[PDB]
Amino acid sequence: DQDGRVNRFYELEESLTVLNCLRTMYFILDGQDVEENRSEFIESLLNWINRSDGEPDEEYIEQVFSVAGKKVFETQYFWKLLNQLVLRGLLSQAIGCIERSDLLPYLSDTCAVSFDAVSDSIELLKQYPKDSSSTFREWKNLVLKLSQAFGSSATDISGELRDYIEDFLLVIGGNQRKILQYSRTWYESFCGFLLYYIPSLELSAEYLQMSLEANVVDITNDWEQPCVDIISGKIHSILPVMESLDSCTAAFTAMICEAKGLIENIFEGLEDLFSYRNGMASYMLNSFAFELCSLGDKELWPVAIGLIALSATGTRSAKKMVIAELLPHYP
Amino acid sequence: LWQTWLPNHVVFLRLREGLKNLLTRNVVFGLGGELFLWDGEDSSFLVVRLRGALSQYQRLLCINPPLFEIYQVLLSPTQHHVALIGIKGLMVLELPKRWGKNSEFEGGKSTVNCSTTPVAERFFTSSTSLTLKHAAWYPSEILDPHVVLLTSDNVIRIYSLREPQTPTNVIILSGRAYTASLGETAVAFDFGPLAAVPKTLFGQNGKDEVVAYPLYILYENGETFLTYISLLHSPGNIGKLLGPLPMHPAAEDNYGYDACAVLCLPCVPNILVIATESGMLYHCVVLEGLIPSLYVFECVELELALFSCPVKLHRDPKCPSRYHCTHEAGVHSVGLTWIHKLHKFLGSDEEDKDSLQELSTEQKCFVEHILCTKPLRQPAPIRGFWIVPDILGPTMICITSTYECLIWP
Amino acid sequence: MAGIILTKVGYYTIPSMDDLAKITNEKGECIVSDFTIGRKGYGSIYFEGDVNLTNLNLDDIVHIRRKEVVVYLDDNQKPPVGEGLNRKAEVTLDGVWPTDKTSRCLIKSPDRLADINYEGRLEAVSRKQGAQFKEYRPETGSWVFKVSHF
Repeated sequence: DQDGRVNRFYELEESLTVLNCLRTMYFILDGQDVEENRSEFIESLLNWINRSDGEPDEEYIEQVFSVAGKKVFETQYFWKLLNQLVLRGLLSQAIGCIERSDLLPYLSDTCAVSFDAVSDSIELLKQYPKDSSSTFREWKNLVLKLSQAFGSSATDISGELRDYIEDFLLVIGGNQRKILQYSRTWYESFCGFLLYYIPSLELSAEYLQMSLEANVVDITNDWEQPCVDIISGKIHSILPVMESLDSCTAAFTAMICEAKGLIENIFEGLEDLFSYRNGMASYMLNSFAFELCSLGDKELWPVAIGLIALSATGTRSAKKMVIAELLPHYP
Repeated sequence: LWQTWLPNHVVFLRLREGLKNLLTRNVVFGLGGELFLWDGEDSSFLVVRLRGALSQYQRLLCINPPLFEIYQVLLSPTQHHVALIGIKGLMVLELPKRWGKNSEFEGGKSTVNCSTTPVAERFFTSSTSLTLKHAAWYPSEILDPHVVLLTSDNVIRIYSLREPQTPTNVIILSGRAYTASLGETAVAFDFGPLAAVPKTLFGQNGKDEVVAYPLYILYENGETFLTYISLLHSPGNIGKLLGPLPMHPAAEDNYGYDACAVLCLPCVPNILVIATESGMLYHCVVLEGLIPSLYVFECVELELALFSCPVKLHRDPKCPSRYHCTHEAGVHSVGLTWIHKLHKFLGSDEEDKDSLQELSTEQKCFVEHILCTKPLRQPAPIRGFWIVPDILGPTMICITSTYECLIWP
Repeated sequence: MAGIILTKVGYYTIPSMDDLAKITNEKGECIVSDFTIGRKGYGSIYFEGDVNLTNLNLDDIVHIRRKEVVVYLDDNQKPPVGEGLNRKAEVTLDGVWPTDKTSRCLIKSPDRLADINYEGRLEAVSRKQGAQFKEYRPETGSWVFKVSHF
């Protein structure tokens, strides 16, 4: 909102995406599986995914709801954009795009059979479980039943719309092959896998792999690779880069990573703090403090001194000395 | 398209006018392009052809009708028999043969007689207070049809239609008394998908692999048990019952009590849905151990997605990751979008639990209230639920308490 | 003894069987108020008011088990309501605790039992069987409830 340069906005959002992913993977279940707390997890995941990138941007919704050379909405585009919405948990929008063209039209008229499918499917979508891993167990049941029933039945529709409805039901049922097929980016795949196939992080290792086989990591943005790293276990070695994006964020990030116990002081030995002797987090925080001292903003000086004072490591006398040297510069 | 004209078919007027004249009810099943509706007042099926007129239907009569009320109807795996399931008995109906260009039963006669056979008739008359809690077919599509009955004595018995009065297998799971362990009794069960298991699992030898089906058993107090069933190799009296399966992670409320329904989604590792009367749905990953355990990946509260009613769970014929829930407020669809992320190698050690936990924090199932039956005065449960499987889009049929035929989408 | 039979190990009466003998009158009738029959470590049954224990085979009538109790095994040999031991009574069952579904251990901690409101669960378990919950004591898992008859 208040800006000359928006580059800072972009970088800060990227930092946010990567942090959302980190929370979703290590800051909700505490090493357990999704059953431990289905509600919170799916909430964060669904959040992480729909803040990473903008698409499907409504500037693209109308993009196809406008393009013709075909009868109404029934080309690879409408469906790709319907499945995309489903894979990202965007069920509301998904439903909307259906009640947009041929829910009742072409179907309620042409084929009464597939109309019931396309309809109570939208019903199941209307009630995708987000709190009970039991309700989901039963949900996938009704979905697989629907997909089998439709699977072998009255084909009173076009050759293409037939499959176009089957695929939609497969994706909703969790068919791996399909979830990969209609995915534009690896994180769409990964998200889908967790939402419709099996909601277990014990398979994330495999999910990510399949996802990356379908769509490679897009080096356009700086958040994707870090997210891949998070998901795949190697959290570390991100502090220096984040320190390059913004010293502050990096500092507190290292701090909470120490709080979680994801990084610790391996050192085991020289009467002072600003070193490798203490944590990597202690180091980054103290560094930030010192950096704040030259900023000349008296509002942050309390933050600087407080940061140093609360530093979980270092003798009271060492801190005494540091404050003894910094304070005289207070503006 | 039948999705348009089916709600106006006369069979629903007939059934509706039969009203004016506990197990959860499901009076409908589908087969081919036909819909079968149980008419309780006449003890017969009304058959409507969906594929290939509003007044046309066939009546399939029971040569020997059941005298107990039929709550549920259940087509067999081979699709030649229908289980007529009540609280006070179970009867199996043999479907007649089809012929004629329209593949109507017995050439399109208005009325067709069907042979029936009662099952376990002794147990329901000898012990007057003995009731049926749950029933299903043995899943095989190759062997002779076998029905599986869970009765109020906390015993599961399996019957071949060739000897419908003598169990082939009994599973003792272990009212005159006042008791505090009132919930230590089975309320439901469900078979998992086909599995190959070592023949040594049943006490025989050869290091050879045989067909078996996992049988998951749900107690009222929420405890779950597991045993593998092989009609050929299982002993007459099955005692290798595993459980109660430990439920992880530890929950402050101990996952409550009052469990009423269970569903095994057809995936590997198996995933159980456990429903409670309060509207809680638990999605449990079955982790291999010799006793396996459950990891509650997530929980869904239907009371929030809109509550003290029985909940009924339905599999989806298309996707193993979706199931449906029916109750006094209507129908919910649940999509477990995370099923496909779990690989077949998963185990029950600590690092696997931590991975499942981490995954559950970034994954959530999709729950949607697709049909609302809430009244204006006392709510009534539905009488029928069926998903017509068409590859071009599943069509759902829901028969209300007043025999209104709702179709979705 | 003048009529009453009780020999199963662990069982007892208040007043004791010996005391009941001396209470028997000239014509051989044993009438006592506020009689209790129990089984050490499993529970007891308190019958408020006067009851006629004369020639009652308590071994065949009363059965106290873990989390369970039976009075008169079959309905045919049961007297009408208000007579014999088929009457108002207060039942106490000991060692009544829920099981942790994760560890499979019994939950005996009062704070943990308050967390899951086991007391409310026992109120429901009582009503569903036609009884009125009275109280629950965690330290011993004692579930006390009143019954109108057996």
